[PDB]
Amino acid sequence: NHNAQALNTLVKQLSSKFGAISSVLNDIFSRLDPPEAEVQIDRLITGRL
Amino acid sequence: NHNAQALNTLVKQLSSKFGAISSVLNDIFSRLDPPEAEVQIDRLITGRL
Amino acid sequence: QCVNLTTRTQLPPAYTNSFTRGVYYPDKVFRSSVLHSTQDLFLPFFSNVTWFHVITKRFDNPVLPFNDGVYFASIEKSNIIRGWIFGTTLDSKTQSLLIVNNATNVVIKVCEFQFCNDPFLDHKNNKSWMESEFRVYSSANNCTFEYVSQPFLMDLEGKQGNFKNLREFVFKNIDGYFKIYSKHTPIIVREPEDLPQGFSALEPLVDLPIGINITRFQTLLALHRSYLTPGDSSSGWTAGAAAYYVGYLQPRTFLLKYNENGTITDAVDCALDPLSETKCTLKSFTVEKGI
Amino acid sequence: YQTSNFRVQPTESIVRFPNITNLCPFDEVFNATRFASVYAWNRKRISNCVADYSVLYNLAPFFTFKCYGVSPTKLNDLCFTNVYADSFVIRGDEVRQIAPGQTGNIADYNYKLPDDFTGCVIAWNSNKLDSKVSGNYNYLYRLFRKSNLKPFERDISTEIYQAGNKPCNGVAGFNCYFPLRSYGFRPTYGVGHQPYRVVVLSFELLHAPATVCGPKKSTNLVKNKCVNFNFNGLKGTGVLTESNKKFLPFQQFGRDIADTTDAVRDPQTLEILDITPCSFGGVSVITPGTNTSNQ
Amino acid sequence: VADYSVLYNLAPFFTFKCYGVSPTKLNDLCFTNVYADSFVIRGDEVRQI
Ligand SMILES: *[C@@H]1O[C@H](CO)[C@@H](O[C@@H]2O[C@H](CO)[C@@H](O)[C@H](O)[C@H]2NC(C)=O)[C@H](O)[C@H]1NC(C)=O
Ligand SMILES: *[C@@H]1O[C@H](CO)[C@@H](O)[C@H](O)[C@H]1NC(C)=O
Ligand SMILES: *[C@@H]1O[C@H](CO)[C@@H](O)[C@H](O)[C@H]1NC(C)=O
Ligand SMILES: *[C@@H]1O[C@H](CO)[C@@H](O)[C@H](O)[C@H]1NC(C)=O
Repeated sequence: NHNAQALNTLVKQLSSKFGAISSVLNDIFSRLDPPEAEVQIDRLITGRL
Repeated sequence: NHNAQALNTLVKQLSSKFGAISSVLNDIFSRLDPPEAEVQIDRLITGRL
Repeated sequence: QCVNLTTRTQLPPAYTNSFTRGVYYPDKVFRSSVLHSTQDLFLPFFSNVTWFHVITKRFDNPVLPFNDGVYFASIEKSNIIRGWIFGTTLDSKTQSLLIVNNATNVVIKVCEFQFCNDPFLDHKNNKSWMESEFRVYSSANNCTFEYVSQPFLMDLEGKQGNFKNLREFVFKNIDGYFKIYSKHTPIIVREPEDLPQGFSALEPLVDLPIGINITRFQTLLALHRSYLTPGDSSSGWTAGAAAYYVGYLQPRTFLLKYNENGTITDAVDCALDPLSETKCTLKSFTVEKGI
Repeated sequence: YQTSNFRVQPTESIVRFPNITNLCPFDEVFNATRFASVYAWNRKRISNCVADYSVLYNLAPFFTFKCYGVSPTKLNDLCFTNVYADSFVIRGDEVRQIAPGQTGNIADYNYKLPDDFTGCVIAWNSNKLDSKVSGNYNYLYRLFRKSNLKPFERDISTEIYQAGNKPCNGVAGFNCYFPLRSYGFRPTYGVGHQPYRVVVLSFELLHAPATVCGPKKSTNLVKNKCVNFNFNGLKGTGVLTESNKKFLPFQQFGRDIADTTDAVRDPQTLEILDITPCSFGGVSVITPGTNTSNQ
Repeated sequence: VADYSVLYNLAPFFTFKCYGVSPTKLNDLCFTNVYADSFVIRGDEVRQI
C-alpha cells in the first residue's frame, strides 16, 4: 500500500502551476517571448525538482 | 528540550521576508499592483513550505 | 397593449425540498473514471425552493430578486411559460434584458423597455390553437444588443394528461457575461408536483455579452382565451395546469465523479454535514472505521 | 552499470487548422469615421475569419501597443475564440489608466478591466481628426456615481447626482451635479490634452472549439508513426490512433490524471484521435573490467 | 487638520474646479506643508481660474 500510494502521489503532482501561467511547457514556449518564458520555466523546474 | 526548541524555531520562522518587501500579507497586497504582488506572495509561500 | 388582470387570489408562499438538483458541467474538457474537485456557485443540497402554481385561478408571477444566480425549474404540459425579463427598475429609466419565445423562434433584446403592470400573451384561437397577441412592453428607445435565433415550429398544443415535461435552467451573470445552462427530462409524475428525486447534470447552452446590471426578474406566461372563457381581456381566460420552482445559488465546493463514458453520475457537497467534510477531505466516496 | 535511455525519434511534421477563407473586418474598427464616447463605449464581435497582424503595422503609426498574457510577436501563430473589440476615445493624459487594477475617474466610473485580463491594448494620438478649431464638445464622460463599476459594464442613465443630503429631485440646482461633462479639444492645448483613440482586444485561448485563427496552411494527416503534430496551436510529439471515446459537441480536448492532453478532435473531419509517447527504455552494460577484456 | 466639512457642502460655492483630486476624498488623502493664496480678481479675469 505504501509503495503504490507514494508513486500515485508523485504522478499526480504534475498538474500544478508553481505560480506560472500554465502547467504545460509547450504552451509556455508558445505565446511568450524567451526573456519572459524563462521565468515561468524556472518556476516549473524548481517545483518538480 | 529538543521538542521545545524545534517548536520555538518553527514558530519564530514566521517573521522573515525571504527577499520580499514585507512579511505581512495585507501589506504586500496593497502598495503593489496584483501581477507583481503575486510573485512576492509566492516567495513567502515557498519559504514557509 | 396593457390590460389589468384582476381576479386572482392571495396565498402565502409554498416551499419544497431540493433532493440534490441543479448541478452542471463546470468546464469543456473530456474526463473519465476520475474524481474532480471544483469550486463555484452551486445550489446547496436539500434547500427550500419556492413553489408557484398556475391552476381564483392562481396566477402567481411576482417580481422576484436575483442575488447571485438562479436555478429555475418548470413542470408543465402545454408551453405556458415562455420567457423572462431581467433588470433593475424596469421603468424605461435603465436598460433591461428580454428573452421571449414566440410560436416561431427565440428573441433576445437588451433595450430600455418600459414594462407595464402585467405582461402576458393571449389568443389560443379555438380549433386552431394560433397565437396572435403580444402584450409585454410599450416602448424600446435606445439599445445596442439584439438577436433572433433560428426558426422552429411550436405546435401550440394543449394538454391535460400526466405531466411529461421537466425543464431545468441555470442563470448566471458575471463579468459582463450572461450564462445559461439547460436540461430536459420526460417524467411520469402521478404525484402532487414534488420535484422528483434523482441526479442529472445540465449542459452549457448560451453565453451573451449584455453588460448590464441585474437585480430582479419575472416570468412571462401565455393565457388561454376562448369560448369557455367568458369576459374581456381581464376576466375571459383559462388557467391551464403548470408549476414552477425557484432557488438561489451560493458559493460552494463540490466533489464530482465521472464514469467511464464521461458523464457525471454523483456528487458531494462539502459543507452539508461533518461526514461530507470527511469524504471531501479524503477525496473518496467511502470511509472506513476510525477517527 | 546504467548508462542511458534509448528513444525513438520523430519522422515528420504535420499541421491541422480549420478551413476558413475570408479575412477579418479590422478595417471597420481602426478606420471608423468617429469613435464613441468613453461612457457609452462600443463592442464588436469578431468571429469566423482569418486574423492578421501585418495590416496594423502597415497603416498609420499605432504606438502604445501593449499586451497581457501573450507577446505581440506571436499573435500570428495561434488560434483564438470569443474575440471582442472595444473602441473609444479619451484625453491623452488618462491613457495610463487603462490597465488591470488602477484608480482614477475613468477606471472607476467609465471603464474597468478585469484583474486577470488577457489581451492587447492599442492607443494612438489623433489631432487631425477629432480636434476642431472651436473645440469638439461631442465627446463627453461621467464624473459622479455612487460606486465603482464592475469589469466590462456601462452606464448610460442620465440623472442628477445628489452630492449632499436632501435630494433636489430633478431641479438640478446646486448641491446637485449633472453627472456628465464634456471635453474641450481645441487644437492648442498641448500633448497632455490631445484626444487619443483607444482599442482593446480581448480573447481566451486553447480551451474550446476555435473560429478566429491566423494564416497557416494545412498538411495531410498520418497515423501510426512518431511525428510532430500541431492541432490549432497545440504542439506535441507522439503517435496518433483512432479512438473509441465519445465527445459531446462542446468538447474538443480530453485530459488525463496528470492533466495532459491525450485525446483530440481533428478540426477538419471531426474524428477523435489518441496521443501516445512513442518509445522508452533503459540500457545497462555488463563488463568484466578493463583489466581483463574490452568486450 | 484640513476639515472642509463646512466647505464641500456650502451653498455659496460657484467655482470649485479641482483637477487632480476629486472633491470627495479630499479628507481621505493627505498633503504636505500647505500654502494658500487669498486674493481677488475681476470677472473679465475668471479666465484665470
Ligand atoms: C415572434 O417574434 C419574431 C421576431 O420579431 C417574429 O419574427 C419576425 O416578425 C417580423 C414581423 O413583421 C418580420 O418582419 C420578421 O421578418 C420576422 N423574423 C424572421 C422571419 O426571421 C415572429 O413572427 C413572432 N411570432 C409570430 C407568431 O409572429
Ligand atoms: C436615449 O434616448 C433619448 C431619447 O430618445 C436620447 O435623447 C438620447 O440621446 C439617447 N441616448 C443614447 C445613448 O442613445
Ligand atoms: C457506456 O458506453 C458503452 C458503449 O457504448 C455502453 O455499452 C454502456 O452501456 C454505456 N454506459 C455505461 C455506464 O457503461
Ligand atoms: C447595480 O444596481 C444596484 C441597485 O440599483 C446598485 O446598488 C449597484 O451598485 C449596481 N451595481 C454597480 C456595480 O454599481
